[PDB]
Amino acid sequence: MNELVFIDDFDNHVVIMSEVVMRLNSYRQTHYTSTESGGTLIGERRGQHLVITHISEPGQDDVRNRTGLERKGIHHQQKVNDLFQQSNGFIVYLGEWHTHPEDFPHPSFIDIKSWVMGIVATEPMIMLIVGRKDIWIGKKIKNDIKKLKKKM
Amino acid sequence: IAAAPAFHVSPSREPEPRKINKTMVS
Ligand SMILES: [Zn+2]
Repeated sequence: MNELVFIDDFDNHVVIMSEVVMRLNSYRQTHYTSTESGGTLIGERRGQHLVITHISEPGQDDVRNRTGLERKGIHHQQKVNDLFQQSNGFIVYLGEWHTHPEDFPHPSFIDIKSWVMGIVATEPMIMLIVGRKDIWIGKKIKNDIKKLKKKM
Repeated sequence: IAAAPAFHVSPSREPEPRKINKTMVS
């Protein structure tokens, strides 16, 4: 439940702080009745490194099903809006996260297609999938996506 | 320590809040 650190091929770090990990793992689809959860990844750009400081959480505003999710709530943008204000422009939107009803997850064709069409990544972005036992995390640059590696 | 290299670079500021895409399906 501490921090998680992921690295790319250039050793650019992607840091998920401990409070974010606990929030993410609280939406693990541990039961067969559990529906999909998700939101935005919000954090800090420090050179080529990224630090995930906050996330937006699911609300009843969102369409949540067992193997599908529609992040529609207006509160997601407000979290990005307010964190930008409180941080004087240092805590910014960085990507998207959602859950998968599987132990060790990987993105599907719908996940990849929606990411290339959804997140604009003129600057680096992060995608995250919360599995029942572990996390899949990837980095987006324009239209290209690549899985990160867990730092030894 | 594992995350220390990221915190050794000063953060970047952005001009305005980002406009997240409406309806993110997955
Ligand atoms: Zn999915």
